[PDB]
Amino acid sequence: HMFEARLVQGSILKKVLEALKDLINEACWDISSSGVNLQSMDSSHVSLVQLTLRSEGFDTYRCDRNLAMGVNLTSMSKILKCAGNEDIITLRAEDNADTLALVFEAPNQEKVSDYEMKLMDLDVEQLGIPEQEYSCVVKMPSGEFARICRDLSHIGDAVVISCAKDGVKFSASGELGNGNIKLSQTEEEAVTIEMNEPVQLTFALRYLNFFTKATPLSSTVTLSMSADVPLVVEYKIADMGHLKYYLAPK
Amino acid sequence: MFEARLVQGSILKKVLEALKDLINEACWDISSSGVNLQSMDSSHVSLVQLTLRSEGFDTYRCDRNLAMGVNLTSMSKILKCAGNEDIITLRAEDNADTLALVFEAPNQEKVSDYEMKLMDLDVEQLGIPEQEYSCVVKMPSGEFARICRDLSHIGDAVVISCAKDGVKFSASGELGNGNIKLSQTEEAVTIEMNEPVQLTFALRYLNFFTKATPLSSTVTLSMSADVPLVVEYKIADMGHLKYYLAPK
Amino acid sequence: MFEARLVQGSILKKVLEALKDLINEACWDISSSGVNLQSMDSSHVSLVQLTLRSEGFDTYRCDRNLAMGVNLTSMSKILKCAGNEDIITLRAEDNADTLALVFEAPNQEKVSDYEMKLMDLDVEQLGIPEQEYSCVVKMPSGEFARICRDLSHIGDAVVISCAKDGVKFSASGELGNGNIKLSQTEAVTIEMNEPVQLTFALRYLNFFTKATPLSSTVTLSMSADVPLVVEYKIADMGHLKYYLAP
DNA sequence: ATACGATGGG
DNA sequence: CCCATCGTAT
Repeated sequence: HMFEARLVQGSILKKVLEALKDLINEACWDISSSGVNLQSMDSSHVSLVQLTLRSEGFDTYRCDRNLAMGVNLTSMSKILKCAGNEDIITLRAEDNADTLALVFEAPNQEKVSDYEMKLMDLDVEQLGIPEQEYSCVVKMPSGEFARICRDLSHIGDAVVISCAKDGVKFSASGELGNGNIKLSQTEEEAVTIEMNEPVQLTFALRYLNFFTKATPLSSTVTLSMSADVPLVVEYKIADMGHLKYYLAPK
Repeated sequence: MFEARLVQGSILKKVLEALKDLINEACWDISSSGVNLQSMDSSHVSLVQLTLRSEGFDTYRCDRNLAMGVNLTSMSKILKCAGNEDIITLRAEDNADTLALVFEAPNQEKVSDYEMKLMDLDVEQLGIPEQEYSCVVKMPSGEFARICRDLSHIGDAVVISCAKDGVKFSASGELGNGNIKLSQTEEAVTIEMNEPVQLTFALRYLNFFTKATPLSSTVTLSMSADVPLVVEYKIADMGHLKYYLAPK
Repeated sequence: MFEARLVQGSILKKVLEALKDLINEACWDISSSGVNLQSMDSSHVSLVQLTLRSEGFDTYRCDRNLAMGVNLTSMSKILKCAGNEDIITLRAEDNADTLALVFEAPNQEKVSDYEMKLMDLDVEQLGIPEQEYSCVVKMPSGEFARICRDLSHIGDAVVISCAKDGVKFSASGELGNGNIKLSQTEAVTIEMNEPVQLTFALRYLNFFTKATPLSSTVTLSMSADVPLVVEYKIADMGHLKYYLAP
């Protein structure tokens, strides 16, 4: 018995690994019928990323037994750089032994590449992210959000996000002076705030600017905040699932 | 208060890109006629002079003349947080030692506000009189930038020789000797010459000057014996940027 | 004097990009038939052979044969001062040690003139005589460049295996094993008399693929116990061949 | 941290 | 064929 998943849009998988490799190097892929789930904290335990790819998003998905694949994300991103952006990527793992096979098929079907990747024995054991609801939920174009985080990183190392019914404000402050970006509430080009209470948290731009490498996956990003609680930045992945990143304040 | 609104914020970004490599600190001389800036490079080899007329701005209010001392490095960094289509507004209030930059998104949902510490600085030069020059070459700026880049791969100095018909640029080094000869033709070369001239300049400086290239599709070289070269970039309905380089 | 005018100067810029990484010094063999150049890499693993026929030039005059010794690094730097649409003219006078390059702008206002110091260097890489090979693979050059780049991320050597239907490229290292299998098919063409399996160093193949801009195809010719020939044809002038020993 | 060249995309 | 972005090299 074996795991095998075929993905006609191989570029999603290349984008997902770009969005993770800077933050994590090693992660356990939790493969099952429901699909692929991945959850890891950054080397420093400051942030946690959680990937969901549903079975239905794949063109073909067979999972005979659940597996816990430990994968070096650096290696896998390297192996994915040998996939053309228009290739059909297929992942295959046989329930015994320790190797993931990647197969990149050329649309023409004259070139077929076949990589075998050494898995890791990494003993993940990771917590439960429950459903939860937050004081302010900002929804905004991801490129705007990326740009905001890049700009303010030129002023300071920390950004102070302040949210109110009408608008969210991002601020940084350093040797050059102070910056202050104030978004107001407005195929995905407008800002939307759903807020129950107001909130003002401060985060490190270094981490937010890792999160924004997910930007190619999604035209929108969702920020959820509540006091003394990690920020959730979420990128929906087409009709497959999501990528969330949690960052603790201060 | 001083306040100037500029709908084409990308000019101001470009102006600061063209200066920051050459100067780090400069006193903006703000008045009703407009903004003037004039300053030598760190080594006093070259002098740059910026003119932005009041009428080039979309709004310009100058209650009292000021001398704003601004760190160009800091201001360029702050301008990198402006989108190329943003409306930039500069605002400085009598008394305060802080320049406000405000970048407004065309959509008008995102508005950025930066506040920049000013420096205490005085309007560091007067000079650069009106004169008429022996040879005035007018040429596509990208051609001129390319010429200065190419010859910098041969030598450290370029010898510019001008005659009625044409100007010639030459350099010489370890690899050999290069020689670009332009003939008289914002896509063509034009020479207005009263006398001929042959001056030698350092390419290191000319290659700073060419960072102004984005401001203008043409550049004007004015030359006369024993006198600094003027390289001028006219700015889209606002004014100019001139750089003076002494021969050698 | 020697004098050759080339309306498509970008070929000569490309030819020097394709050689400078592999060789730094080479003797240009100028003659009536045209320009020939032949030289081994610094470590004598590989030999490159350039052919530019007299008929490919827009003008070609060679009064007597010369052996111009040229620093390819210097000449590439000088060629970087040529616009991609310029007319390049090479001129050498029999008893001078200087090559003149002249770049004319299509407009003909901008004319650049460079003079380049020649070197006094011998000439013999012994070349390779023409032969017929067991497997000849013909394929898009950018595919071949990509293949060589990809597998260089897995291993340092590639094992090229050819059969009537298809060729396979394989590499193997710390990350694991890769394996690209092309089938005969813009398109891949195999002419094979016998099957062939040789192993080459990717370090070298990846220098060879700097010729890629010269040609939309590349030809690999192989036979046992004999160097691989990778050939790039040059637009109506000739070719660039690189031989790598297994 | 900054400035230039080379590359890929439009 | 030009530009902008990345990567490098100072």
